[PDB]
Amino acid sequence: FEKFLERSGNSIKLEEFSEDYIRQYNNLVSEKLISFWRIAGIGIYCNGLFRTIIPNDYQYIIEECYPMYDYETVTPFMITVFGDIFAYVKNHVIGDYVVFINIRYGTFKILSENIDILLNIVIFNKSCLENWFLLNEYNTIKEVKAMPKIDECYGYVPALVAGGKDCIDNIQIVKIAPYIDTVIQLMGDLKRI
Amino acid sequence: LSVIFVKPPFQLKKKFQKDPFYEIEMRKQLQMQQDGINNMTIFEWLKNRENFKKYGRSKKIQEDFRDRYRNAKIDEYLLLYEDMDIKAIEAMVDSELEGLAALANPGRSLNIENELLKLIKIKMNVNLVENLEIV
Repeated sequence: FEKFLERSGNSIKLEEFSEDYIRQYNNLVSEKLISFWRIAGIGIYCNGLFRTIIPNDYQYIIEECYPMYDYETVTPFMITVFGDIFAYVKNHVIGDYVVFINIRYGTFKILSENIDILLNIVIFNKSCLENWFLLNEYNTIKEVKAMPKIDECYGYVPALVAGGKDCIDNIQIVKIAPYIDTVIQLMGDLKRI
Repeated sequence: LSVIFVKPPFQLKKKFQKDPFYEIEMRKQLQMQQDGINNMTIFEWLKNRENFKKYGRSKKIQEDFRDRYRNAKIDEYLLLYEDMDIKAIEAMVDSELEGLAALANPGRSLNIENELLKLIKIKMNVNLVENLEIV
């Protein structure tokens, strides 16, 4: 993950991961994701745009909006400044994948299981940031708004699902967990992108 | 207008009750969301809602199976052209005539919306904060 470390502006690694903690995910996620945990830890990367989070702290809320077959497990590992969620899905029938859950628009997108390309290439590619993650307004929002801390995000008030307009005027720094919980209770099921 | 109560009420789910501070923050969120809605005209709330329904849309295993195959093909381009436009990559992947091409290509807010539509310059008037269900 030399590329990830070189291309992330103003990285802050807030903490390393306990090894005993991440090794209970041995059979749930890829070796690649585990290596990324050891490198990235808990932190804020790419000039504040992405955060690596404690998976079990996001486990319940992803199972709340991401429907799964009984042979699937989902492990959250990264979020956007908006509270969008990246998670690794273990799937024993068709093989693994990553799901990008856009909390603003109520969609999920099936991404490749390959964490190496996602994190060294995809999140630095401007058109993926725009077309996959709808993150293109970030540099514009971040000149007018402070940086959310790792337990905060740019929330829309009101939420876009709740009829809010998508503009910088409706953005507030809110605590991420009750926000995401409220947005999900406002929306039906996630829609496939 | 007439006061539209969110149906069903929001929940304070049991998993989040072990933390005594969560409910407080939830209530704060629900209140700030409610004021944000009530600050809108009915027209613009309906405008945004129908705009929102435009994003996103069978058997999920079959769709994910196809998407996995497609994503492996997309990955081959990303490895070679790190800064290439992903729409171009996707179009080239989706244009191949073999491989991928063998695989056939296959609500709390909505309730407020439906109650409002049968109610029909004028401001939205909803209540989100009452009747938080505990457990």
